[PDB]
Amino acid sequence: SLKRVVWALCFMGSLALLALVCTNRIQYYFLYPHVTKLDEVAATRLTFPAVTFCNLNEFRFSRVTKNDLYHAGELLALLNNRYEIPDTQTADEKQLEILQDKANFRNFKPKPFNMLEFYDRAGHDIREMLLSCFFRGEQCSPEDFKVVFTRYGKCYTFNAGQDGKPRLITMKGGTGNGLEIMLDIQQDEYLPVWGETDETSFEAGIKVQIHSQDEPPLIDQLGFGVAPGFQTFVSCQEQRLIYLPPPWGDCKATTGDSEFYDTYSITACRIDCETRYLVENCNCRMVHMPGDAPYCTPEQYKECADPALDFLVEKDNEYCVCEMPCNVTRYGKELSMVKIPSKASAKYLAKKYNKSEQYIGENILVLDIFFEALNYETIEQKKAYEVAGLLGDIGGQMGLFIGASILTVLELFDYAYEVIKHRL
Amino acid sequence: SLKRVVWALCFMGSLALLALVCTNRIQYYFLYPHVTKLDEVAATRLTFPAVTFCNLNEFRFSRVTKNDLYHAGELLALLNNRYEIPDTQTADEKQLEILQDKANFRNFKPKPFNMLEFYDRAGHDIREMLLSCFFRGEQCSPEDFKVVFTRYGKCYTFNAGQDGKPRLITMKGGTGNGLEIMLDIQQDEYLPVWGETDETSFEAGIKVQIHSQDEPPLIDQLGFGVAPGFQTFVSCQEQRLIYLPPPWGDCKATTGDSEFYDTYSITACRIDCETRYLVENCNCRMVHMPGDAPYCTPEQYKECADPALDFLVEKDNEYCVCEMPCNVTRYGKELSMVKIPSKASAKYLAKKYNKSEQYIGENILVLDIFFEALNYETIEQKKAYEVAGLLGDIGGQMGLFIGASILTVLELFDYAYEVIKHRL
Amino acid sequence: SLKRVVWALCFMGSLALLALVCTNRIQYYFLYPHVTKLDEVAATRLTFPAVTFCNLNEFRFSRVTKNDLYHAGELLALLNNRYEIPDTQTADEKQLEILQDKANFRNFKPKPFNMLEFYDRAGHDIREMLLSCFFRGEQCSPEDFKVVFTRYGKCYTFNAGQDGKPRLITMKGGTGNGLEIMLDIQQDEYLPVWGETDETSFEAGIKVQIHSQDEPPLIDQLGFGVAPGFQTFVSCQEQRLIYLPPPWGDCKATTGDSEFYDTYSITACRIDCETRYLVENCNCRMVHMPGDAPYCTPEQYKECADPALDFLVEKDNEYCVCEMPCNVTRYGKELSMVKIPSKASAKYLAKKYNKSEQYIGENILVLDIFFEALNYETIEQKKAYEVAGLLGDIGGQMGLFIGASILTVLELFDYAYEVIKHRL
Ligand SMILES: *[C@@H]1O[C@H](CO)[C@@H](O)[C@H](O)[C@H]1NC(C)=O
Ligand SMILES: *[C@@H]1O[C@H](CO)[C@@H](O)[C@H](O)[C@H]1NC(C)=O
Ligand SMILES: *[C@@H]1O[C@H](CO)[C@@H](O)[C@H](O)[C@H]1NC(C)=O
Ligand SMILES: *[C@@H]1O[C@H](CO)[C@@H](O)[C@H](O)[C@H]1NC(C)=O
Ligand SMILES: *[C@@H]1O[C@H](CO)[C@@H](O)[C@H](O)[C@H]1NC(C)=O
Ligand SMILES: *[C@@H]1O[C@H](CO)[C@@H](O)[C@H](O)[C@H]1NC(C)=O
Repeated sequence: SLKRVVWALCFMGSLALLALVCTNRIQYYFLYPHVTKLDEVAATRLTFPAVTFCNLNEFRFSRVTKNDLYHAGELLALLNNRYEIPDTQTADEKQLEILQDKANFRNFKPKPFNMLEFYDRAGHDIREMLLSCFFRGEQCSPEDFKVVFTRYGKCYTFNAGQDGKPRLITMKGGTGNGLEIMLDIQQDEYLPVWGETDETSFEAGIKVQIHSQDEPPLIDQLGFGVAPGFQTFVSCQEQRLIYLPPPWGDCKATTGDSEFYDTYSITACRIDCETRYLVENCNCRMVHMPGDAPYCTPEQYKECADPALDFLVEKDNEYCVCEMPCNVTRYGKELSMVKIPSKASAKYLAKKYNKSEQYIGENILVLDIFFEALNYETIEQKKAYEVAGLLGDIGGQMGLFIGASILTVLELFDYAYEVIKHRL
Repeated sequence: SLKRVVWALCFMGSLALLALVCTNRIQYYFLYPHVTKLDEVAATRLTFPAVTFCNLNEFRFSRVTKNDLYHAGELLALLNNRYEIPDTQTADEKQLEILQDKANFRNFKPKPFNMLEFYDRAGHDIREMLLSCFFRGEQCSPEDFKVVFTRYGKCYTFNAGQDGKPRLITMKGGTGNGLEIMLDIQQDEYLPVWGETDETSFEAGIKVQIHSQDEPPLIDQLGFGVAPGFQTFVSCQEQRLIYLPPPWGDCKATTGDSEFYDTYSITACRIDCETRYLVENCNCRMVHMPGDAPYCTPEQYKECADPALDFLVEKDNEYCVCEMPCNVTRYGKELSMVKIPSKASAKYLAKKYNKSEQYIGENILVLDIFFEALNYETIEQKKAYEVAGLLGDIGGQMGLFIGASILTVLELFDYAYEVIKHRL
Repeated sequence: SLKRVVWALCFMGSLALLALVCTNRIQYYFLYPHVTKLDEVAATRLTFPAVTFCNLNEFRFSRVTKNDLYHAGELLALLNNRYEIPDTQTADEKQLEILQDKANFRNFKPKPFNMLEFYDRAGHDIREMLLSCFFRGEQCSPEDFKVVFTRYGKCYTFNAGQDGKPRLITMKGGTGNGLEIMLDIQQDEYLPVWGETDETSFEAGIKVQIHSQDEPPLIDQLGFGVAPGFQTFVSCQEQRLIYLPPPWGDCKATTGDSEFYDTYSITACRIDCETRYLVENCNCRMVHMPGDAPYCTPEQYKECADPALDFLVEKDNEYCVCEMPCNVTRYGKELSMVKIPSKASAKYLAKKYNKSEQYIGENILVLDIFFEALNYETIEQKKAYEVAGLLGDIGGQMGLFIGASILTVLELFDYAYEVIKHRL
């Protein structure tokens, strides 16, 4: 009886250890773990990304009118609260006299107003910004950019891909085979800053955001700055990330049928959620937001929409729920600078563009964007432990400890069935 | 006999292959492999990191005295070896006459000295550096910084979290919802550099290190530079790395009860090990090192402590053994620049701060630190092959090749036990 | 009969599920998946990488001759098509009169020419560039650099490791324990740019590429720019990547016996493939390409070799097939800037180097390269699913569902063999 009892106790301990590691692997499985696969796939044809940039000015000074104050000088830091010029201590002569010429406001008939007219006309001409465009050694045109509207205002996009245009591709690396543009930020047309404000942008330069053709730009939250007086080499590395759907990951695996973007991205969910909340509140929308809804005369931006953004970012954080898409494609960047002009390259530019050497020194940048090498990194989340390997590990453990199988369990049911006649 | 012999030879080869792949998986297991899990977890509340910065000057020139030479001009590149001014060829008039006014050294009674008095008084006032502080659009105060002492000297920290203060959080991305500070590096108060030295810092600007509230700053080895004349956008990405303990990884999994830091980090182990070695050697410690031990009058820094650092970094590399902690939180950064001021924003600053336009051109920077997006990357080392999957794979292999189990092995012992009576 | 039939149907369904998940794991196996292992290994001795830099000028102006035009002014943007000066509108006086002095071309005997003589003599002296070299606080020498030839021309390399020199190592982090060099890009010696060109480099500064001693530099496609007037801190992080051979990965696992590089890299395959294609075409090679083949008088570069590069990059993309090597070692970099000189450090430099303060303001940079910390990241592709775990999972599944083994299959063959006598 004793040796059989020892055999039985070893069977009990073996079954208990089997149950322990089996629960270990089950509890491992229902965490749905996932691991990371990195890759560096070289390829010949690479889609050159969409470049987007805003000048740090919202709008030029010479292209506003007494109209454009009289509706819109309230929000845009040009009036007082009682419709007059703010404290203009130590101002330039003609700079103040043109503004005071606009600041009569006497017997003024109003004009039927929109913010989109103002951001169209008072903004920057790209034909007065784009000095020299180059792409793969071929001269590109100012009409090849695309106008968008951001929080900064009228902004531009190269290689947008929209309006049926083919996405531009590169065939070689290096700084010569990229986008090489020469821009003039036009510091003579910046806003008068004799008023005091907490958001008074003392800086000068450009803000550039690199993004795919998929997503709309989000320059306020994603872009990087580029100063004038420097050619800026921007090394780019394409990264094709693939995430996972839930339970494993967090992907909006659907097509993402948003109201205003047929394609889906993380920024599109953001901008459409904030759009939808504002159209819910103030019956009209901001200029950087799409919609069939109208825009508002600018009292309703500082009166209605801005505190809706404040309670939206503060208290209504649950009102926007955005899942990251699966096949995201980002662009790593590496910024480096060289100074421009030289002591030899100055006088040619000054003769060429009819400006002073001071103007060339403090008003021109050269944005230079190119891939470092013709390869894209691939960051995929692989499912670490599928149901098949679960069945393999459980079956291996049950093969080791008890040695039984599902056939053995079913014949155990049949052996109980032959014992079931004794109970009845 | 033949068919049974073939069955036996196939059993032998099957057992040998089983032993081969079993040794393959065992040798795989005792390497303790581990793989990488990347994640991008979005969240609403993010702890804004601790910002720390040193001006590149060690101490202002106007706040030193004939005292401060007479003890301390030896180490601090202001005396000769025989207590006189070094070679001051092509010096400014009053700049040299004030130093020579300090350089009489005639009938000088000494003064009871410390290095901490000198770095307190001769350093930079933060109230004479911090022009405008902003955080989330709310104006922060100069009293909200914290004074620390580094190798560069008196340095400052925003959002330190110490002295029971709550760690500051952000609720939105973009450059407006971050830390926006305007600083004056005060190039008029830099050191006279008419002496020659190999460590003669010809540069000018600020050095900034971003770190968690956990670790003390290590600006000499971790910080990045920021030049004046540029608003510098600093994109930040929080990364929560989780490593593994040994055998798998290299983690000090304990609480790390260091003598001078209750919390544990890699920099704390470094600074306490170097502290402990110096308190072992020179009976007193440097200013950037904590301790209950005193400091030294500056002959003992260039006489005792510096070659202890030299043999410490060179020969005593085994005297400091620092393991990286488990749940490290780093901050990826991306630097971009825009130029400041504009041609419009100059005269307002010059009127505002009572300085020349040259002063604004070459003396002011704007440090701008913000998260790119409200998400933190997660780099975890998962154990690749635990003991449970080991038992599963071994049990699966033994289920395939020989088909036996541990029950079969124990009954093989019992079958030998029934054969054990034949031997005795 | 019924209960046996139910046992048989459960055996059929169990066998079918077994076949399903078995095909799932086989199809998983022949994808050869691989996952990523990240590591951060700290170590004392780190090999300091090879630094390479080109001035953005190809060659100095004062070191060319009427010779050097008369052969070589055609390609090098100094002649017209009919051997005369291009449009020199708004030129400096002596700058144009020296060129016109070279531009007589009257009764000119030619001179036996090479491009390597011209890039040797007309380029930049490193002894007229390297103002102050420092490494680990020890002054390095201008003879410790190494001359190479790139597309930019005569370029230099620190810590090249070639000619039997030991690779330099660092023992401490921080900006003091790295390479600290002070350079003068010499904007007075840049090319006259009164001619118009699409590749007219208006910029000024230096281009620096950090690389291992293994690979030759590829500065046109890999380097980053550094402007003058800034000390540039370059944080470096060593990364030892290990890829996999095919089928798993894409590695040239062999030694890579290229014709001109005994060691193998990705850039070596590129430069030797383009070399081999050009030696196939124009019987002589460019200067940035190695070879026993000669070089060409410069009509054959703009006549033969450049369109061979054009059809090479465009149509002959299949003519170069380069696999990435296994144990690649890259160097992550992080660029930050501080301004140099100060208002105190100017006059010492101007007295020291016999130049104006304007010269110091717009002609000197300080390249500063150092490791952030004494640790290297390790990005290894581990094989995710080897043949051993395949046998374990299949054996576990066959242990679960049918419970059979390979012994059971062989005894099934023997049971068929006992049934094989009934057929014959
Ligand atoms: C989305 O991912 C699939 C592969 O899973 C690919 O076919 C498609 O091109 C991806 N889309 C984008 C925009 O990258
Ligand atoms: C050049 O600029 C000056 C002043 O800006 C102007 O008077 C002149 O007409 C301009 N000439 C050309 C050709 O643009
Ligand atoms: C340390 O890691 C644990 C999770 O393993 C977490 O609870 C804790 O907040 C972490 N500490 C820090 C400082 O990140
Ligand atoms: C402004 O600066 C000048 C010289 O620096 C000084 O004399 C004057 O008192 C200052 N005034 C104010 C209001 O700070
Ligand atoms: C190549 O990798 C092996 C380890 O697999 C190592 O011994 C060798 O040093 C590596 N070579 C280089 C140049 O990193
Ligand atoms: C300094 O430079 C001037 C002009 O460049 C020259 O005449 C003089 O000889 C130089 N002196 C020395 C000592 O280099």
